[PDB]
Amino acid sequence: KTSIVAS
Repeated sequence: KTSIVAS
């Protein structure tokens, strides 16, 4: 699965 970026 794809990482979630920092927001």
